[PDB]
Amino acid sequence: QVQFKLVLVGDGGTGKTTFVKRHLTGEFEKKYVATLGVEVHPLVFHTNRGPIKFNVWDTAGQEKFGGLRDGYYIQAQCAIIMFDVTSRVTYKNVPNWHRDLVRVCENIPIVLCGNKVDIKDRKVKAKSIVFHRKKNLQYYDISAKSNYNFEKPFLWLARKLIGDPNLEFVAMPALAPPEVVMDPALAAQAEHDLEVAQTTALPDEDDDL
Amino acid sequence: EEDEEVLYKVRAKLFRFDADAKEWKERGTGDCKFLKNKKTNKVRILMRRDKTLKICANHIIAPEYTLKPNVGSDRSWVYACTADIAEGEAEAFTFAIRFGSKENADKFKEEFEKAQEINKK
Amino acid sequence: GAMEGILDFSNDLDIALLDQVVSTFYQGSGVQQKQAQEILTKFQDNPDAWQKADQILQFSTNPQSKFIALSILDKLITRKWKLLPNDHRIGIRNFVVGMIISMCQDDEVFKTQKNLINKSDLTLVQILKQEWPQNWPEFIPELIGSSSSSVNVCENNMIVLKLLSEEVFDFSAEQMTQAKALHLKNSMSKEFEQIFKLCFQVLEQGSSSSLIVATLESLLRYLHWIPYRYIYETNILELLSTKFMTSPDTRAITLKCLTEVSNLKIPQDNDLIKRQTVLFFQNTLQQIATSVMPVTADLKATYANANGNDQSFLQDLAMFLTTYLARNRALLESDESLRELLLNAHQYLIQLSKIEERELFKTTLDYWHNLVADLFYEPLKKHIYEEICSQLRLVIIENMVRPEEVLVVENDEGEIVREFVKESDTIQLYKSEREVLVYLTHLNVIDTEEIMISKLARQIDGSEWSWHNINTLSWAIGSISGTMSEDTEKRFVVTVIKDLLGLCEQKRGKDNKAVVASDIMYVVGQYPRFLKAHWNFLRTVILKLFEFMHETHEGVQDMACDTFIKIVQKCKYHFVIQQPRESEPFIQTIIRDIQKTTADLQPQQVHTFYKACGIIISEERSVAERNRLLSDLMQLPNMAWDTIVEQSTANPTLLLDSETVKIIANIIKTNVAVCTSMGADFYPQLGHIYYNMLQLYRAVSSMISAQVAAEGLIATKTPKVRGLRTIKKEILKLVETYISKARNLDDVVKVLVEPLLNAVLEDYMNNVPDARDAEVLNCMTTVVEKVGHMIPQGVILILQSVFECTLDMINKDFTEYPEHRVEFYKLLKVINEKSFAAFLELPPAAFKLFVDAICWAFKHNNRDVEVNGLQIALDLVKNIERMGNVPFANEFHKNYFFIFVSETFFVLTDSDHKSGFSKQALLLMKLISLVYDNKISVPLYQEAEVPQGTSNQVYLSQYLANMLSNAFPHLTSEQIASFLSALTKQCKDLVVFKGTLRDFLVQIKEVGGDPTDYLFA
Ligand SMILES: Nc1nc2c(ncn2[C@@H]2O[C@H](COP(=O)(O)OP(=O)(O)OP(=O)(O)O)[C@@H](O)[C@H]2O)c(=O)[nH]1
Ligand SMILES: [Cl-]
Ligand SMILES: [Cl-]
Ligand SMILES: [Cl-]
Ligand SMILES: [Cl-]
Ligand SMILES: [Cl-]
Ligand SMILES: [Cl-]
Ligand SMILES: [Cl-]
Ligand SMILES: [Mg+2]
Repeated sequence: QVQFKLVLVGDGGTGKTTFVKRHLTGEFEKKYVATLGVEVHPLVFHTNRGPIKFNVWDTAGQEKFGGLRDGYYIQAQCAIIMFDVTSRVTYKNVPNWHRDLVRVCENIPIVLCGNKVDIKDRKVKAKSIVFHRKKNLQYYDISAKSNYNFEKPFLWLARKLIGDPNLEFVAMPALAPPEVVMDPALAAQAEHDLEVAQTTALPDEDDDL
Repeated sequence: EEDEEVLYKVRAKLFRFDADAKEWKERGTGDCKFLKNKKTNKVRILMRRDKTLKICANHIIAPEYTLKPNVGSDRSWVYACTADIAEGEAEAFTFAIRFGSKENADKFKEEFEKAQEINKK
Repeated sequence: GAMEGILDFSNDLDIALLDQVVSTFYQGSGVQQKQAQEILTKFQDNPDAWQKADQILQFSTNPQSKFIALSILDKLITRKWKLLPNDHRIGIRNFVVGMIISMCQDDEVFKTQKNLINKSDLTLVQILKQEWPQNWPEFIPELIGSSSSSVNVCENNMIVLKLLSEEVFDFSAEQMTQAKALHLKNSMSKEFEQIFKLCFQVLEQGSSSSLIVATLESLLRYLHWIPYRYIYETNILELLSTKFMTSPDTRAITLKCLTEVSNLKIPQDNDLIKRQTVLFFQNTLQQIATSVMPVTADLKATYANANGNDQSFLQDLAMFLTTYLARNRALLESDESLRELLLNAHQYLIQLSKIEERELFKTTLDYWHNLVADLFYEPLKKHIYEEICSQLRLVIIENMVRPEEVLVVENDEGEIVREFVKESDTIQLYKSEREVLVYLTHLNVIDTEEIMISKLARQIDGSEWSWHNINTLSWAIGSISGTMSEDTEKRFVVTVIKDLLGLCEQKRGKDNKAVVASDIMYVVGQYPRFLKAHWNFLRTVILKLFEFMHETHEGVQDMACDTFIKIVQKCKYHFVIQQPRESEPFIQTIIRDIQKTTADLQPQQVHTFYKACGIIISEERSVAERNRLLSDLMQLPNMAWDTIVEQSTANPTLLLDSETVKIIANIIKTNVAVCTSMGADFYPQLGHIYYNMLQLYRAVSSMISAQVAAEGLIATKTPKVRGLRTIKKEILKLVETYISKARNLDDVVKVLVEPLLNAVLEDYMNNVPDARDAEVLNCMTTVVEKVGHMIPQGVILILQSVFECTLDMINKDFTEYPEHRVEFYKLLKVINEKSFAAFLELPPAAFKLFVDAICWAFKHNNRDVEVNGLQIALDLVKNIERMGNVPFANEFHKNYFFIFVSETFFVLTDSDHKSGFSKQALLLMKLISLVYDNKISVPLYQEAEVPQGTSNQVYLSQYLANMLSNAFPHLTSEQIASFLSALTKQCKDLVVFKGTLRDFLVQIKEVGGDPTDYLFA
């Protein structure tokens, strides 16, 4: 199993950590808890050329929490630059993040992602987004919330890193599940948790699913 | 999955309850499938996420389990599971599963129970 | 553990330990990696860590440790450099320079430590920004000299120069004062003759070395700013366009250089420079044809294969061709000897436009728009491009993406479903494709029609039948509506509809009929002109839409309803009238058939259907017939409403029934839907339900409150309460919808307003936070917006009910109750505009909370809130000023002027509210200009804190000097004094004022900023 270092950069609040957490656990984190320096998370995808592992270096976007800053970029083999289509400032900062990034990583595949395209009042419109053209970056509109194009950045990078343009994600194998008998020595806490779970409302009851 | 029969397929969103955080966290959206192993006649829930196709549910539909309503929803079930192997080593979870419709949720409950009767034999 | 020792600075730095911490961080994993991270971050942030840098650079075995030592120095150089005494600055300069030199002269280090060397060069450039040329006048000459004796040092000096150009010209605008950017630009400009000479020599004397590549990379940055004579009056153009295009080592960078050259500022009058602009293009295209690929090459397949750098090369070729041709193609259009070159270049773009890659396709499509727009207006040009345009018609017709209206899509399993999400990117791409194809159709309507008709023929016979191909064709057919003559359109549209209806009957299964149905619906919805003239077809179209409303695919049903809306908003007149050959107006037969037309529609589709009927009914201008047509439309909802009003007032126990709330919700949604399209004409129908609707609002409100009491807050999440609240929200939506479009404002004030306010205001005020509907505030905003001026007491009442209680919900944090937050400041905005008197009648303590609420809004990063907060401040200041010299305004300025000034300064300067800079600046300008123009009649100072005669001007300066001195103690009194002097003189000149604010924001991030920078303007 070959692994690749991925660095994720962009302004604070653009959705970098949310995007990564969606891919790690399936969840949608609604709160904004600013990253401090960097959080490193392994992320594997199964493909028709075997598993590919990304070591995702999810960096801080707030200057005051920047930590090592460009120090995080050393030996990155790919990157994602993130901005927020509801915040023009975050797009105007894309050339700055790109500059800092390519000075350390001169020849890596890079995806530019405009996040939050689910929001109706969009400020950075499709026709304004052209910075990727001269810099040879792939671009995708994404949303961590609706999951629109959420797999594309990793899929494109995997194709570039492996050097195979017909690479596809594939259904991971499904091992037969066990038949674990319930043990009353932790039943009380298991049914304490169940009744609490029943009386906690599910989030986003107005969604389609 | 190719020595298993698809007894039932439905589009759904799966949650797990985080006890420390006290909040429901989404785990995956996609086709929830009931798969009956043709050799053992044992029916499992298998569910994969859209696009990545990563497993978000993989457990036997145990006879002991009971689907229960969630206070917020007419189109969801909550139940305890003692051994799911989606993310690898067997863990226990309190799952919730939401469907697009109350009729889908009712249909799911019928099928979940029929699969339970099958697993008793 | 052991790793934390490097943070103890009392001891000497264990260098080997640092290197273990660094390699644990970079090469480790898990808890150890994250532990090392936190330690390394603390080490770097220690304000004395730079003193250890020299030591790390000399003694460490780990290149990453040295990188981090330079990061520490970088931070010191850019932020605190000017506090250091000369000896330290010169010292740090010396060991950075010395290290770079010694790294370059060891040939193994030069190969293997590229990251470290580039980082040292950047660090050197940061020193240059502080020191050069005023305290380092010899740098460029000494750089030029040291390049001659070592090719590694020469190559590395191209990198230093590249970085220097970038920092001075490309990234100076945000990071330096205007004065300092101007000073460094002037400095680089004066020394450039010498820099270019070195650069030019290197390019002549070498083929495709790493030295050549680095030199060309430096040239790319110089081309952003250098005078054009360096490109056109030397041999550089010939070298770029021939020699450096042949070698694949230099090709990519050269091609980017040539793209920038195609944007240099040039003479328009000079025939020789035009010949040189032509020649470099001729040369480049020649090298491409003979060294890389011929004009006929399948670039689609080449790009798909993704060998080496082919994708990046084809992207760069696209950028070069489009950049050059958009500026210079007229140079190739007249001379017959340049025709082949013009057309081959465009033929390359045709081939590039077939590539399967959306972003590249958008890039070439932008150029095609530029071309075809020019050919549409420029005389005697279109004939040149006839064969190119013909090929382009094919490319676009075959690569049309899905328009917004088409609700059926092909998923991954291979099935047809309703679309989950709107694709805003593909919608925009559809529109860009439409613009080009519309232009192309005008340029040759015969060619376009022939292409489309023969493609349709090969969908009939099945020789090219597919979902993709019927779709792209149908979308293209729809996109060109308005390009053909009425007669040509008649025969065309009838032909395609007939042929598509034939396909809809032939093909098997429910997937194929959903596809063809969506295509039929898209086409007919795009050609309203045709349908208006041909009632026969219009009627059949509509009853076909009604037929699609019975299909089992919900997407087909949804699209029928939207297509019905779309046709109806253009053809409504042809429904309102009784046409020839007809027993009745088609409106009236639609209305009586509603029950059975909409039987298999789900509620949301039914509401759209009713809204469409509303559009039709509003075409009828005779008041009597419209009011009746409205009555006829609403009978099914009014009968359900009339039988449900009697049961729920005969016993309030029946509204418990969850099935009953669903019917009530849908009755009000139907009224909302119709009121949306009818506006002021809806009044009769509203007046029928209004009093009973508002009683139902109260009845529903009681049960929500009772359920919360009995069940707790968790009741607000239950299906039952959510259903009950849906009724309240929809009632509010209906009243808001009506009042927004209302044309009898006397009726609104006299009939609607008083019962609305009695029904909603105290219910909102007296519910617990989680039970309050934000839609109440939204509703009141429209009420104040439209009739606020007619109900001064009603507005006072609105404030009293919602102001303090809503503020209390939203002033603990920035996150909680997001929709209340947004609707709250929208409400206060409109009250402050339209009925400012209401705020004059607030008691002094409540007015103080108004000011607190406004300043609270400034501090939001939520732009819905932020923008309204700053607008309110600006309108408020303007309202106060209009009152003149009276006690309220005099009191306002003494209590709140400096509060507004310092709160505006806080958000300007804290780096966490950059999105509102322009509005913040405008507000600050207004406040300062009030004092500068003496529009504040009273002293802002307290009596006996300054001399008696002293003006508000003098006091304003002292207050602000003091405020800034304490908030930014690292600024000198002089910096502060010059900043405020400049800011006060520039308070009528927004763009300059903003520049001075920007300069200040740079200076607060460093020590030792020059006070004379503020004299820039
Ligand atoms: N509507 C919407 N919200 C999103 C989306 N992605 C993220 N968010 C929200 O925006 C905020 C972004 O949070 P983070 O992911 O922590 O931001 P970040 O880029 O990691 O910020 P730093 O760690 O400070 O650099 C959170 O409140 C998310 O819930 C999206 O696609 N749509
Ligand atoms: Cl914005
Ligand atoms: Cl959207
Ligand atoms: Cl390094
Ligand atoms: Cl010259
Ligand atoms: Cl009309
Ligand atoms: Cl001073
Ligand atoms: Cl500072
Ligand atoms: Mg983060």
